[PDB]
Amino acid sequence: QVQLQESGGGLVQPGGSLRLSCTASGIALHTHATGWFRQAPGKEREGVSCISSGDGTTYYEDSVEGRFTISRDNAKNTVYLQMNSLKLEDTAVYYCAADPGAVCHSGSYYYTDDDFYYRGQGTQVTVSS
Amino acid sequence: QVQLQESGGGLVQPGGSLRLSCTASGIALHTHATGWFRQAPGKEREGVSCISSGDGTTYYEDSVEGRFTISRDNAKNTVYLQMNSLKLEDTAVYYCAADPGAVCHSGSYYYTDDDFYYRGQGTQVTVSS
Amino acid sequence: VTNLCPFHEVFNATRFASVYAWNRTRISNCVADYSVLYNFAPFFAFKCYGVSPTKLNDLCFTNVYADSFVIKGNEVSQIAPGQTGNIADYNYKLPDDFTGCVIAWNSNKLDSKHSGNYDYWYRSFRKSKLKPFERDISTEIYQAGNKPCKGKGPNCYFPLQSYGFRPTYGVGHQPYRVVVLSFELLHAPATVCGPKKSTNLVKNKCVNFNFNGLTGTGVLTKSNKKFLPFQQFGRDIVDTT
Amino acid sequence: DFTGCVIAWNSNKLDSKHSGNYDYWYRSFRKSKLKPFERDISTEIYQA
Amino acid sequence: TQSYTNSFTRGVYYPDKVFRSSVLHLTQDLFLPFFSNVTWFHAISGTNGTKRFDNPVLPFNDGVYFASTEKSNIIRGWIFGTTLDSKTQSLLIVNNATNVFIKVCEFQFCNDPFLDVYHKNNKSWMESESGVYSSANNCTFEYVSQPFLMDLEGKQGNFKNLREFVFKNIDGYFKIYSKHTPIIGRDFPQGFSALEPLVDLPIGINITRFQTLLALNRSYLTPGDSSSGWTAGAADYYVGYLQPRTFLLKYNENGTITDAVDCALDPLSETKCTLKSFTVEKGIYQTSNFRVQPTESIVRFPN
Repeated sequence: QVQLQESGGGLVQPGGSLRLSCTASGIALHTHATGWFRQAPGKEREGVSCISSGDGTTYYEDSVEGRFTISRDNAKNTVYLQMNSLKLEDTAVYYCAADPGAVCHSGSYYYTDDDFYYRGQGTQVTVSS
Repeated sequence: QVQLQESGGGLVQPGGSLRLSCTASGIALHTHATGWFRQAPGKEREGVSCISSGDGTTYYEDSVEGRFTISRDNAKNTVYLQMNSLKLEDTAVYYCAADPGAVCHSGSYYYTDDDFYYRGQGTQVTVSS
Repeated sequence: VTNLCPFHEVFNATRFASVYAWNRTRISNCVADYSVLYNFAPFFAFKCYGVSPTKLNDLCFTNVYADSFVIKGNEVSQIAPGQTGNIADYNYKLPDDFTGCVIAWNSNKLDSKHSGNYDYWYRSFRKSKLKPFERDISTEIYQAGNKPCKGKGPNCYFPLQSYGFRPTYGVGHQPYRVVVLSFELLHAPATVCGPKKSTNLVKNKCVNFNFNGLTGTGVLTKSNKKFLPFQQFGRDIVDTT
Repeated sequence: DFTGCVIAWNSNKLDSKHSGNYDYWYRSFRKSKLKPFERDISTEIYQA
Repeated sequence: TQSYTNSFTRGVYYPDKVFRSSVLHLTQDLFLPFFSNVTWFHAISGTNGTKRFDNPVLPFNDGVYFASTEKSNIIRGWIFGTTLDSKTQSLLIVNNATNVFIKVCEFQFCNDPFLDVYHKNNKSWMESESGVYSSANNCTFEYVSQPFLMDLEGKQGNFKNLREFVFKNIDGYFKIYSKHTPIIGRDFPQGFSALEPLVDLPIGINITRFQTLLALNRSYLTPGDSSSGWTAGAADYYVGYLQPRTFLLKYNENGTITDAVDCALDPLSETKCTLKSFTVEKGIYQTSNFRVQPTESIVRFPN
């Protein structure tokens, strides 16, 4: 019923910047909680960032600290992930997923792996020289 | 003779919830207008709410309006607070106090500074573990 | 009136519904079993906001409305008159003279599953605030922008939002089973009753008596007076009972 | 059946201070209603 | 089809709950007065597909007396209400075969009842052709009980039953008083019957207009005429209008009402109301006072 579409990607070089956008058609943001998950080849999927339903409370992972900013715009109903200072090991495919309620960090529950309801197709971000 | 002990507090997380309870060891409720005060570290003590002696007349402050609520039960002889939507700078030592008669917003006299006659020991509340 | 209403089966359901279509049960012509305090539908919170709940037994009950909802833990105290909010005004409003008992379980073992529960659906967008004690079921896409909402796209938002619970979620986002026993009167429709204590009869002695509101003093004796089945009272010349 | 007069006037200036004048005690618990023109003084605990 | 007939001794009721025996009691209450005119409304348009116009609108002021002489059950139900629209609720006293549903509900449209074209003697069966409404608004008090019209069988000819009924609205409170008595070929049998109540209801809605319900598909043994006014006809539906009169009622030692007199019909009725008796001895009796009412009133103020 509800689809999620991602945009961005391309051929970024180490030291460059890029911006992904995830647009929801049916469901409403700033009442839903969305997050970003990535998958490298030969590995298992791991989250990147999350923002809850209430206001713009951001959450982040250990290897994501200080380089990756998350922002939500309720005018175009599109969440933005801004990539700064990308390193060579950051080549993966990124998925945006939404889960109603303030799902990320609600007591004794982190946003570990994938149990989100709404999914997307994903966009490939590669980085190399 | 009349002591006002507090139960609750501890370690919580932003966006969470916690419960405060002040049971009067001495004089009962529904005859004294009770209130609640908090102390940020390095900062002065400022009240958060009252409930009147008669009925359930309820007051809050500007920065805490809507998020926090107060209720009381006379059979257990206590007053209850439900903390909702906890944020970063609420970390304070919460006190419960009382004064005989309706004193919070009584004519041209609000519950300004510290005018209650009874005092409590207090519990600590911290967030963002 | 010798009838008993089993309250206990009414309150628990096999599966609680969503906000859109709950179940309202009306109770009358039964013995007022409100000693089900503390172990059924009134319990832990014991938040009887009714004006003098003990004196409501005197104002003899004409209709009882029993309801059972499930709401998130952030807005347990939102079930009170005069409060605002999108989950309050656009789901269920209460009138300013609500008289009843509204009590909330910490339903963490039965309303939460390891795979997640999606059977509770709410609204956050509506045309306007509704009248209290009214429900909407119809699912239509609201127009929240300049674009006409004739197709499934941006600026056209579905109103259905299904909450999600597991035992691993923290307090505040956990589901709470809120059950309402409301004993109000529409325009005081004094129609049916219940509380009516009766002493044992005593004959052939000078006693005080009260029969159906008629009070008096005297000696009550069995006799060969016969009444046609309509007539209840008896009277003679000079209009004495 | 009271034959007499009642006289009252405001005293905010000798019976009130900033910390609160607590020399006036108003008893609110009693076993039964008083007889006319009668006082009880005794201090015993009232359990509800 | 509006012929008028006088009602002899019909419409005397039990005003209250109390038991009396061998007394003569004066009651000031809403009664049907002795020897008053009542309206016969007919129903003859059985084969025609158009509406019969045989159920008019009557202005229901201070209680209504109703009577019927029909072996069959064509008469089933009554509509009460001020406007009979979606603005206000309306009351129904509809009767099925063995039960009564009384519903106080809002109804948007009351078009027409169902109308057949064919003959009742050809097809003497009525199977699920009673649909009056389509929409039900916000409404309560859907009371269900035993049938008012007990189907007392009438056989052997000249034994047709009489259904007497009065409807009364006092301070938001609706009272149905009724009794079923077997009679003879007299339209209004000269005689007396202590006429019992059945039911009492709390409604709370004022009533201005009312209307009657028939199985208006097919009707037989119904004669009528085009003349209106002081004429004669055969309708078997009797409607009288109550008035606040004072009556002297005779209670039997067995416990029932056996006779009643007016106190405003005749001068000797006034004598036997003042003497508290039914037998008046020979003599002269002073009953009341006369005085001449003013024809009109004048007002005269100076220049």
